[PDB]
Amino acid sequence: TYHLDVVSAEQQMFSGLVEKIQVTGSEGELGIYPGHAPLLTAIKPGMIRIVKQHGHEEFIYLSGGILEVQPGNVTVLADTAIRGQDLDEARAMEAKRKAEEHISSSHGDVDYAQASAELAKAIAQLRVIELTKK
Amino acid sequence: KFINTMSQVPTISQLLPLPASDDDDLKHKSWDYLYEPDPKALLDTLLRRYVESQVYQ
Amino acid sequence: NLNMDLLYMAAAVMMGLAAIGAAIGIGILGGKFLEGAARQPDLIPLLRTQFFIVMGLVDAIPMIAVGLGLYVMFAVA
Repeated sequence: TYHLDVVSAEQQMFSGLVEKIQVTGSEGELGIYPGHAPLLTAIKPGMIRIVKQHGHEEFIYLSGGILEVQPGNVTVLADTAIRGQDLDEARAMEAKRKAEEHISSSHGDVDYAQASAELAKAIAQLRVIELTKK
Repeated sequence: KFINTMSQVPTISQLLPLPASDDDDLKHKSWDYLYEPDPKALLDTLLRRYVESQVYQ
Repeated sequence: NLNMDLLYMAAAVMMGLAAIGAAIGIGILGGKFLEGAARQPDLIPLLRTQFFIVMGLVDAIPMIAVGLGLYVMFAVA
């Protein structure tokens, strides 16, 4: 099949051959296939499903970044990414507590422009923490 | 540049314009290419990350 | 007599509707074909192969219409 490379300014999150992947996007989620149509796009707060050889998935949090599909070997660049068991349900629930406070504590437009991103971070974590259980 | 624990080499290299005289990836070719809408912004921010990465490294 | 005057009209309406249907259908389908090449040319032959595969079913019914238009115009007269 094909090779996937996942990196962030802090660490290399993954590197190796993979069977298929489902990845977040700017408008909506997208599934990549071997030899897929080459594309590049920014990604909204979410995660990526890494289904490797023999069908074993792992779940990587992608709080923000860009994905590249020009070659057969694909590439994910992450402004912030967290490995699926360094995070936990308690951490996403703390993010939920934070975001639900800031929604009540943001009252203008600029501060809501920040609280909405805080909420998006919390929601993407609350999503990946559930996907992690598979 | 740190080529050895006890030897290092001084280097100069160009960032802009992003050199197209690098080896051409003639192997990867396609029958369809899709750019996500507002390609200018995505490409501009992507190149800003490129220059950020090169300078910081 | 009146028979031939109405039968040429019947064949005319049948073949006209067939022409509109077939022409616009292949116009849309070939429009997507030509779009694919503008994205990149290396599956022009393979998209052209699927193009004929689909264009056959496009032309399925309008040529029944054309066959019966020709029959009415030349055999019932």
